[PDB]
Amino acid sequence: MASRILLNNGAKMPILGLGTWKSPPGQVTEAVKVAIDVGYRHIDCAHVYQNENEVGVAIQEKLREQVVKREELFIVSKLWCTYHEKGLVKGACQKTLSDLKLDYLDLYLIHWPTGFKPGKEFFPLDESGNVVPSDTNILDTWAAMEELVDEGLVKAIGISNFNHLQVEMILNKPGLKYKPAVNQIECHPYLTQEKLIQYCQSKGIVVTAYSPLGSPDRPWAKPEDPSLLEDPRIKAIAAKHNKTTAQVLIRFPMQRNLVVIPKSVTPERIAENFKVFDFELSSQDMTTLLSYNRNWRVCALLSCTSHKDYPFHEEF
Ligand SMILES: NC(=O)c1ccc[n+]([C@@H]2O[C@H](COP(=O)([O-])OP(=O)(O)OC[C@H]3O[C@@H](n4cnc5c(N)ncnc54)[C@H](OP(=O)(O)O)[C@@H]3O)[C@@H](O)[C@H]2O)c1
Ligand SMILES: Cc1c(S(=O)(=O)c2ccc(=O)[nH]n2)oc2ccc(Cl)cc12
Repeated sequence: MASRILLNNGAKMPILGLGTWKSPPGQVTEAVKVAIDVGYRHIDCAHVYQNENEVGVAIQEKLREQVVKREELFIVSKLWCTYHEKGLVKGACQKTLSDLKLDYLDLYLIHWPTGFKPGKEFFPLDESGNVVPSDTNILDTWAAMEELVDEGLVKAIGISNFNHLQVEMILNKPGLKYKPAVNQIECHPYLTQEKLIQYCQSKGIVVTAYSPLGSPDRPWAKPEDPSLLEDPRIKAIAAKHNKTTAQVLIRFPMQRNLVVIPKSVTPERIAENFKVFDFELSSQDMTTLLSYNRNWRVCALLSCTSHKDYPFHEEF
């Protein structure tokens, strides 16, 4: 299958990228260098992951060594919730660009639809633990994102963790200048997202699946939790195809015309996870994997459930 998908901005996006959430700063530079050496051309980043400087060291070294050209990379980062105010969006982007040592991003996403009070804290809290919101709304944040396209800092803009009513809000924005190119959302056999995906795709918005392996290193994992990598039913599909379970979990979203961004800092697993272009899941396999849906989310957060734009009350 083709390795890139066409976006509504006219550019092509690698359907496999390397995730970097939780990648330790002392390990992520080698992880990204390895990833580039074994074929990855898309890296998924965010300011809030607190490791963009070290990701950028790897990107810069591989451009300097002429392993890849900048035009061949697809680098993505995200606007954190404490920077949704108009006046803060450019600087937040510029900080990410400086850390990543780039002069443009291929894609910049609103990380979450929820804006928070600006300041040093990523999750500003009131005395009872609720996140303190920003009154800026998401349409004004979108316009500020549009300005970054028109200033040359980013080639595409998009959104992340937006539910279909919030996607619709952007699409219906008065005076909309650029549609979102991507909506990046959690997606795996336990959270198959058929409704949201169909909606986005119907509107020409490409979807990126995050936590495709079920984020087994998520800080809040509990023992009683489902585990994709250990699901005997997924293992059996992998064994049938002579691939690992992870390879199946990565190939699954690819065949739904999604982009997917598995994370690893383990060199052998970085390589393993890229070796997913040499086999196909049958339709039956795909429908079987879709059948494991249980609306189970890695990424949900109680401190933000009262925010007016919290995305996961809505059915989708
Ligand atoms: N937009 C957002 O709100 C959002 C939210 C969550 C995630 N994301 C993005 O999506 C990326 C992926 O999601 P994620 O980090 O939550 O989790 P994930 O990719 O589902 O899982 C990563 C975990 O799987 C392990 N792993 C990787 N390859 C493996 C393999 N072949 N076999 C067995 N274990 C393997 C990794 O271990 P090692 O690293 O130790 O090898 C790590 O513990 C993130 O890193 C981030 O870039 C975006
Ligand atoms: C969950 C959750 C998080 S997170 O789990 O810290 C996260 C993980 C990874 C990542 O990339 N981004 N955030 O931050 C949020 C901010 C707003 C809302 Cl409404 C929900 C959340």
